[PDB]
Amino acid sequence: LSAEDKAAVERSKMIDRNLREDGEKAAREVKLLLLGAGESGKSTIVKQMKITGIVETHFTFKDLHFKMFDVGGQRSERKKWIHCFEGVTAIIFCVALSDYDLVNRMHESMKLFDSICNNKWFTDTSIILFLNKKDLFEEKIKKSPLTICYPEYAGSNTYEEAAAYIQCQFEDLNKRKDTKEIYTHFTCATDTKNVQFVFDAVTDVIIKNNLKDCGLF
Amino acid sequence: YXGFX
Amino acid sequence: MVTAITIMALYSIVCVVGLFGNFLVMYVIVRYTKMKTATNIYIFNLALADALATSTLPFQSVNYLMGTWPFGNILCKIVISIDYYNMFTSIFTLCTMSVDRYIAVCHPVKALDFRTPRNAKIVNVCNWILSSAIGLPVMFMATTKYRQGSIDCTLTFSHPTWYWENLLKICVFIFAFIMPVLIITVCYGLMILRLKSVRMLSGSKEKDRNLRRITRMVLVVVAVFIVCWTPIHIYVIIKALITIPETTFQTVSWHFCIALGYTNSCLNPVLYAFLDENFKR
Amino acid sequence: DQLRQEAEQLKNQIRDARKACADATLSQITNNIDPVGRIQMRTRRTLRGHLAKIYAMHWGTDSRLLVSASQDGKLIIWDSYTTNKVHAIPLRSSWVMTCAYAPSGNYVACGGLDNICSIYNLKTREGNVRVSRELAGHTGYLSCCRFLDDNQIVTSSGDTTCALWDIETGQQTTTFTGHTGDVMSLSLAPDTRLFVSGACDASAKLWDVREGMCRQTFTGHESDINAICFFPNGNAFATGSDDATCRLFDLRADQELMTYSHDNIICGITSVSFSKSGRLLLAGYDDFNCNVWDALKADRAGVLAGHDNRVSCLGVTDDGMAVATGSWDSFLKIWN
Amino acid sequence: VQLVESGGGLVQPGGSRKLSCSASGFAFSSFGMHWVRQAPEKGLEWVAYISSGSGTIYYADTVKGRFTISRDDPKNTLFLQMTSLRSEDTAMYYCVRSIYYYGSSPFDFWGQGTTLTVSSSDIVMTQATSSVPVTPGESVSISCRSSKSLLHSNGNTYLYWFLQRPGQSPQLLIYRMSNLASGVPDRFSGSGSGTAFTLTISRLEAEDVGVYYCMQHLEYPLTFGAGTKLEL
Amino acid sequence: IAQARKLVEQLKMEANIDRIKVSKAAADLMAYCEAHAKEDPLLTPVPASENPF
Repeated sequence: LSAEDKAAVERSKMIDRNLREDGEKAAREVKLLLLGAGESGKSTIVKQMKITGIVETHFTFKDLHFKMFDVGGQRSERKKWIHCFEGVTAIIFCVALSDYDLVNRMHESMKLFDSICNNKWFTDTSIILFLNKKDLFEEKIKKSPLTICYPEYAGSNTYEEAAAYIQCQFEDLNKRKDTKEIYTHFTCATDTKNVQFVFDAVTDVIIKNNLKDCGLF
Repeated sequence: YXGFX
Repeated sequence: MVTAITIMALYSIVCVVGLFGNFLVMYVIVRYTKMKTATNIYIFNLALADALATSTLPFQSVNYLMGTWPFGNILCKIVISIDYYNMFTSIFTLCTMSVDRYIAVCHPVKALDFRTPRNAKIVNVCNWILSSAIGLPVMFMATTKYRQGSIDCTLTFSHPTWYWENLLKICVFIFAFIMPVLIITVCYGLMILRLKSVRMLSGSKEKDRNLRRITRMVLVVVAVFIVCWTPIHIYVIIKALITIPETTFQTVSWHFCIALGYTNSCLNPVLYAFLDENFKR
Repeated sequence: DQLRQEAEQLKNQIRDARKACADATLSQITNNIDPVGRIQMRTRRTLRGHLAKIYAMHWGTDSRLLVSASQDGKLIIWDSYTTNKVHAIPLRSSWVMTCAYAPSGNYVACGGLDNICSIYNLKTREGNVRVSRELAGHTGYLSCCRFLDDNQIVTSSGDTTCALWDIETGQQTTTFTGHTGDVMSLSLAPDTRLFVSGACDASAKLWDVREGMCRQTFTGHESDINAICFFPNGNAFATGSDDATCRLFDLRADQELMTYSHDNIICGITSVSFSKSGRLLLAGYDDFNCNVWDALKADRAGVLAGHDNRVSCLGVTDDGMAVATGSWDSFLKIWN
Repeated sequence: VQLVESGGGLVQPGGSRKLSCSASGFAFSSFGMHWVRQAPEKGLEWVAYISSGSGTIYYADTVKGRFTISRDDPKNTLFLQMTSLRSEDTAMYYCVRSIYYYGSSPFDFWGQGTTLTVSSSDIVMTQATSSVPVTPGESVSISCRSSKSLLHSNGNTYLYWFLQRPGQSPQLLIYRMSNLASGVPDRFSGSGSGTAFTLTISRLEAEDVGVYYCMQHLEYPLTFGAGTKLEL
Repeated sequence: IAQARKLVEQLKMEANIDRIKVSKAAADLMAYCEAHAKEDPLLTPVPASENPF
C-alpha cells in the first residue's frame, strides 16, 4: 500500500498547493477585455493608462492589477474564440466618436457593439465604452454637422448634446438593461483620469460579483 | 442558555 | 399542573424543527455546494453550530417536568460545555459572516485580497477556538450540587465563592449580546449606506426592487436576531438584580423565553439558506 | 467567369460520381447486425486540479499520462490510474485552445490564441520541464495540435492553414491551404501517413503529409464543424458540427456515409472520439453532457451525463480502456 | 548538473560536524534528496531523505537521533548536521538527487562524495557472490536475491542497480528491475521476479570493471546489497 | 482568376479518385467492427479483476 508512491502523492500535493496559490494570485487580479473598431481609437486608451493575436497590457492602479486584452488586430471568425472570454470583469469597447462621417463607420461600430452586447457569452458582463477624440468632435460639428449620419436627428448641432446623443444611441442598444451596465467616459489627451473611471467601473462590478458570490445580489 | 440556573 | 405536560411539547417542537432544518441545510451544503466558495463555509459553520445547539435543547426540558437531571455527573459537564460552546460559535459565526459581507461590499479591492476560501477556513477555525476559549471555563466550573431530593445540574464558582459567578453573566451579556448587536448593526448599516450609492442598484426600478430586497433581508436578519435574543439576556440580568417571587405562570413563560432564545438557532439557516440564489443550484 | 463555370462543372461531376456510382443502402448493411442494447458507464475518477475552464485532452501510448490545459495557463499532466499529478507546467500564452501528447511520451504540445504552438520537454535532466521550441508562423489562432513523431508536428491554425513543421528547425516544411474558413479540428491516422482537418467551410478535407495537396474534400454539413477523428480502421472519420450532427464520412466511398442526430438536440458539438473498435462514438455535446452513439447503426447507446457545464475535449486511450470527458466545470471525468 | 559535497575531515569521537552539498545546474527544490554512505572497504548504506517541499523526512535506524538532514532551498544547498560521531561513521558520504513520479528515474545523479574520517525489521538484500572475474567481450549474469518479495500490488518491482567504477562516484544503471536509466548503454539488461533478480551484460567492454550494487526501494530504510566486483 | 484556377486544379486532382461503391466499402466497416468487438473494453465491460480502475 503506497510503497514509494507516498513521495509521488507528496509531489502532487506540493504542486497542487502551487496551483492553489497561483489560482489565488489570478483571482485577486482582474482582467478586462478591450475591443475597438479598426484603427479608430484604441491606440489612445492603451496609452492613457500606466501600461501574435492577443497582447496583454498588465498594469496597476490603486492596489489593483488590471489586464487589458486589445485583441482586435486578429482577423478570424470571432464567434469561435470569444467563448474563452466569459467570466471577464469588464469589456472596454473603445469607439472613435469623431469617426461618424467616414465611409457609415459609426454604424459599423454600432454593428460591432450590437454583436458584442447581445452576445450570448456576455449577457452579464458590463461593458465600458470610451468615446475617444473629444478634441476633434468639438469642432467637426460646427462645420460638418452631425446631420449626415443621423437622419432622425434635429436641433442641437453643438458639442453640449451631440456626444450625449451618441452616448444615448449606444446605450439604447442593450436588450437586457436590468443585468448589465454600460459605462461611459469621454477620454482626452489631457486630464488623464480615464484609469480612474476604469477603476470605478471595475469596483462597481466587483461589488456585484461579491454580492452574487455571497448570495445577496 | 437560560437553562441550569 | 397540567399545562407543563404540554409546555414540554411547545419546548421540544422548536428543537425538532430546528434540528430538522439544520440537518437539511448541512445536507444540501455537503451534497450540492461542495464548499468550493468561501460563503458556503460560513453557512456550514452556522448550520453545524445551530444543529449542535438545537440538539442541546431536549436536555434542559427534564429540568422543568422531572425537576432533576436524570443523566448524572457524566453528562452535565459535557452538555453545559457544548451548549456554551455552540452559543458563542453561532454568535461569532454571525459576526464573522457580517464582517465578510462588509469587506465584500464596502472595501472591494481589499475583499479580493482577504476573503479567499483559504482565509475563510482559517478564520473559521480561529473563531471556533475563540469560542472554546470561553466555553472551557464554563466546563471547568460546571459541578453538580444536590437539592433537597434530586440529581441536579448547575454551575458553581471558584474562590471568591459568591461574587465570581456574577462576573460570568455580565460577561456573557456584554460579550454575547452587546458586542454582536453593536457590530452587526453598524457592519450592515454601512453596507446599506454603501449600496445606496451603487449605480448597479440605483435606478431602473426592477434593480431598485433588488436593492429593496437586499435591504429587506438585512433588516429582517438583524430584527430577528434582536427579537430572538433580547429577552433571554434581559431576564437573566433581571433575575440577578432583583429577586423575583416564583409565580405559577412565570416559569412556563421563561422557558418560552428560552425557546425564543433558541429560535434564532432554528430560523437562522431557514432565513439564510432558503432566501438565497444558491438553493436553486 | 467561364473558369468559375468549369469549376462548377467539376463540382457537379464529383457530385454525379458519388451520386450515381454510389449505392449506399446503409439501412440494410446495419439491420442485420445486432445492437449493443444500452451501455452503462460511470465516473471512475474525477481529476480535480484546475481552477478554470479547460480546453484540451490527449492521452499517451501508456494510457495513463493525459495532458490538460485551461484558461489560467496551467497545463498539468495527470495520472489516470492513481489520480495524482506529475507536472504542472507554467506557460505564458495563457489563452490555451488545445494540447497534444507525443507518442513516445517525451513531449507535449501546447498552443493558444496568440499564434504560438509551444512544445515542451518532459523526460529531461536538469530539473523540471523546459520550453524546447516556440513554433510560430501563423496569423490566426492554434486550434488543434498533434504529433507525428518527436521530430514532426501538424497543427490547425485559425488563419485557414494547417502546417507540418520540423521541430529542430521550427520552419513550416509543409503548408496546407485549401479552405476559406478557420480549421477548427485536426486528427491523424493510425499509420500517421495522412490526416484530416475540419474547418468553418462546412467541409472536412483529407490532407497527406507526403506532398501537401488535399486529396479528397468532404462536405455535407450546414455549419461549422468542431471535431474530427479518424476511425480506428483508418478508412473513415467522424465529423461533429454545430448542426447537432456527428456524421460519419467514408474515405473509399468518398461521400457522407451516414448521419447521427436526434430530435431534442438542437445543440452543438465540441468533441468526437471513437473507441478502439469504433462501435461506439463519444459525441461531446454542449448540453452539459456527452452521448455514446452505436456508430454503425446511428442509434444511441448511452448518455454519459456527469457534468454541470459543457464538455470541451474528449480523449480515448490507445488501448480502449477509458474515455476522458473534460468539461468547463474544471472537473474532468474518466469514465469506464 | 553538479553536486559538490563538503564538510568532511577528521573528528574526535563524540564530536559534531556539518556536511554541506551544493547543487547547481538544475531545479534543486523540485527534487527529493538522499544521503548514501560507504564505509572504507564496505558497501552502500542509506542515511537520510528529504522530499520536495521538506514535508517528509526518514532516517536509517543506526543514525536516527544523531544526524539531522535539512535544506536551504533559496541557496540551493543541502545540509547534514551530525553530532556525537562514532568511529563506525567513518565513510565517504554521497549526496544523491531523486524524484518520484510515474516514469521518473530516482537516484539518477550522485555527488563526488566527501570522506569523514572519525578518530579512535530491515529488508536483507543478500549478494552471495562477492567478486567475479570477467574477460572482455563476454557476457555475464549477476544474481541478487531479496529477503522479502519486492513485487508490489501495483505491478512494479522496486529494485535498483548501481555501478561504482573504481575511484568514481556510483552511477544509476537500471531502475525498477528492467528500465534503462538515461545515458546508460544498451549492453545492460534487467530481469527478475519476487525475491529473485538478474543483471545481464552482453559483450562486456573496457572500464566497465567495478562494483555493482543492488538496492531495494520497497520500504524505508532503503538497503543495499553487499556488492559484486568485476575484474579484468 | 488567380485563386479559382487553383480550385480548378484541385478539383481536377480530386475528380479522378478510384470510386468504390459503399456496399463494397462499408461492409468492411461492419466486418472490421465485428472482428474487434471482443477486444473492445467499452462494449463488453471488463470486470474488476482485470480493470485497472
